Amino acid sequence: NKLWRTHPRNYGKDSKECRVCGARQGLITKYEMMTCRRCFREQAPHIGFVKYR
Amino acid sequence: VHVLKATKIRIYKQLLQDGVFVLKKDFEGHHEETGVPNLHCYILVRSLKDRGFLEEIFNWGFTYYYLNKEGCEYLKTKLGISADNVIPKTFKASNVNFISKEED
Amino acid sequence: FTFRGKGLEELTALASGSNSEKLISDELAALFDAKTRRRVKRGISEKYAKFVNKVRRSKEKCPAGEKPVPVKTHYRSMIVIPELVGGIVGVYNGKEFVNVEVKFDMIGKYLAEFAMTYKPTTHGK
Amino acid sequence: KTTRAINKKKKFVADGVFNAELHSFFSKSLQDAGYAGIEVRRTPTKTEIRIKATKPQQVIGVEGKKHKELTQFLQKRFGYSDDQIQIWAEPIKFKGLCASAQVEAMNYKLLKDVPVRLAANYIIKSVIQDGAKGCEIIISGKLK
Amino acid sequence: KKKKKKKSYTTKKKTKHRHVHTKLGALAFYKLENNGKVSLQQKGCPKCGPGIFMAKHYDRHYCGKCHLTLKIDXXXXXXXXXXXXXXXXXXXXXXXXX
Amino acid sequence: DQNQQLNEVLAKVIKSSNCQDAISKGLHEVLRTIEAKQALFVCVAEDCDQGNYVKLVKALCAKNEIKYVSVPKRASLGEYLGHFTANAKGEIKKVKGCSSLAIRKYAPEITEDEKKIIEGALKA
Amino acid sequence: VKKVRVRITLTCKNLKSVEKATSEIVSRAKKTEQVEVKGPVRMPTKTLVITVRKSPCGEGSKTWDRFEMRIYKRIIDLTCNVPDVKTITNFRIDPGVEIELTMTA
RNA sequence: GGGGAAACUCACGAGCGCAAGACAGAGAAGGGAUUGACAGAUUGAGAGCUCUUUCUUGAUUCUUUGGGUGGUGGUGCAUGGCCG
Ligand SMILES: [Mg+2]
Ligand SMILES: [Mg+2]
Ligand SMILES: [Mg+2]
Ligand SMILES: [Mg+2]
Ligand SMILES: [Mg+2]
Ligand SMILES: [Zn+2]
Ligand SMILES: [Zn+2]
Repeated sequence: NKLWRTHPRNYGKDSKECRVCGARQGLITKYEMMTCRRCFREQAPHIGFVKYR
Repeated sequence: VHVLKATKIRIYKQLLQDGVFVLKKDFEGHHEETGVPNLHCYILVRSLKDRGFLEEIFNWGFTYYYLNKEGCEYLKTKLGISADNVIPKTFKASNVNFISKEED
Repeated sequence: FTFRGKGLEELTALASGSNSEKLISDELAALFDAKTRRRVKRGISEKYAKFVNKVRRSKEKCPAGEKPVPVKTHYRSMIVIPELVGGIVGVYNGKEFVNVEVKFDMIGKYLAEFAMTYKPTTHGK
Repeated sequence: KTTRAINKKKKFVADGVFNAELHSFFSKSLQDAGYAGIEVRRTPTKTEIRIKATKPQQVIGVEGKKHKELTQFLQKRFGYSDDQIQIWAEPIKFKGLCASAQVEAMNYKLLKDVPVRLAANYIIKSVIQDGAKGCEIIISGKLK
Repeated sequence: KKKKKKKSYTTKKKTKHRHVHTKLGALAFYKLENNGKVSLQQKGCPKCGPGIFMAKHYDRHYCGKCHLTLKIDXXXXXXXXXXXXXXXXXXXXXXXXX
Repeated sequence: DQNQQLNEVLAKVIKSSNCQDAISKGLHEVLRTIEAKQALFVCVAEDCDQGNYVKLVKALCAKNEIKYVSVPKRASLGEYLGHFTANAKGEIKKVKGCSSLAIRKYAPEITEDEKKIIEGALKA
Repeated sequence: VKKVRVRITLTCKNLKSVEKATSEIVSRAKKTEQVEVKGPVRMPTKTLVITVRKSPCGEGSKTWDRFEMRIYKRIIDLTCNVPDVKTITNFRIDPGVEIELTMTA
């Protein structure tokens, strides 16, 4: 008998994850792609994000 | 946590048919294709990988398992007189080898 | 020669009025601040109702020997109800339970407002 | 009319992320034959993954093991047994020109206890040989 | 460099045990009458009773399955003093072994 | 001989219905099933040294319209199901003696000629 | 003459490839007789910007990575029959190049 | 430290419950291993959590002796990767 995952992980820091690293801290970049900074920076070239600032 | 017998059966089967099983790192949700309590799918799949009939791979949000040769032997032993004429998809056909040569 | 806010009795009849259904009859509603009214008119819990009755038994059974049975709770979010006056409820803060004698004045106010959640600072170095 | 309409922005970002999903998926499992990349042509009809490797032979698998393992594995996350999601393994013509590959070659030699210098030399020579115009190798770590 | 961890348990909170479900030997719920017919002992749940017996509390009828709870009013005072008497036979014999 | 096909087809079926959830294991289990009239077939271990055991059993069987056969030792039952003290290798030693088996349904992979063998030993 | 106005939409992550489809779709449509083409029109280039603090652990000065993904959308209009289009769409267009079509009369 | 903390996050404090202790050796088990649970009594809490109580359930397991999982726990002076 269990009764966890009771508290409403409905909105905010806990209802978010990084598709990859899975963390919740690093700016979970909502712009459509759930990713923290660190992880995104890694995938940038694979997702398709050039630099040339 | 008890794992229903039919749950067990239903599961080992969904595998033996395909020879492949997939699961997410989530514990509350229900396995996609089978609609089973994941916690149950975890309890069930792990005993396999652990003894050695299952191969595991993990990427982003999912765990990937492909059945082992020694595994079909195990499942068929557990499923009974039903599992004998079973050929996990991943195990036989070889229709037309197709390692593509780049565009014309 | 001292009196009380709006008549401790009018309210017992106001709260336990013809329809003493939801702990806070729409009557008491007219009395509370917007924030409180918000909550009740929104979605108040039932647990808050069984806690209610727990004080009830404490207030009567106890002889006039003014020795109330402390009722323990974590429901620091509860807003004192009229009938909740007189009883001593033990409210958790962080470490233990706090016993507070409910006066007429602490109504409409959050039950948490008395269970000190931290010991402010003394000093020296 | 494909289900839901999506911000060409929103849907494109989704596209990229999916591609980067595939990349972790393949590279992590296809850790035997020279893995390289993926030309993915997605149609509301058929998702076509094209894995490029140094040793395509390894991708197809034995009896057709991996080929089916991967094709099925994908079917498990975004399935469509309708042969929709079909995989193809491309041959990487010049082995020595693919770094993704050479690293694996080096990764292999190092775990087989081949000393560092001797190691790197073989890969570097082999790389230049294949037509490289310049090659470099780095190996940070608790070197002996 | 962070504070250390540790573990000092109160002698008071001590520990707490968990339930230990129990079957007593086998369970012969039936009786053989006229050795040609078979008889019933407990009561049978109405809903799911084609083989399930309800648990007879000291005054309430429980069903291991449907949880249906029943008790007769007039039979409550009668069974309450009958069960409490059988509760004393069990209360005295339990204190004797210790 | 103990009609090889009777005992042989028995264990192939006791293990066939056990590989599927539709099988009943236990005294509590069977007595419960027997009543619900959910047992298309019930077995009883004869060498059962428990008071009124086998009795109360055969008792209900008829009282609820159930076909029934008895097998010599309880031990031979343990095997038909799969209840021994096995070993991560296969090497067994000692086995558990049931006394109450009941099939809720016949697995659909059982032959018409084998089904008749079974009804070829039903009783009280 | 069953004329159908066709809308060719092309959206792409990089300009290299989307310009080839555009350039060739017209090159190919002009050359058919049952064809009427509205010049290849270039919608405004949408840019998705993602600015990120480099380093994982927040130490060292402020370093920011300005990442960009450009999306070029080109639109072409056609005067044809239903077979005519499928005749001109017979290219060999690069990956990640979405092509949507709208048919009206 | 994407550090804008109401909870969550969370690591910290008080109190409470779940095991998701697999896999192996040995002992246990259908004449039951074990889950669940009205009802009062306890709780902060309709947490069987706990006690009294007795009925369900089916070997998914108990038990020890090993031995794992998982861990925002420790060493950035053991290290990759990354960044200043
Ligand atoms: Mg370094
Ligand atoms: Mg701070
Ligand atoms: Mg906490
Ligand atoms: Mg570890
Ligand atoms: Mg970790
Ligand atoms: Zn991440
Ligand atoms: Zn019932």
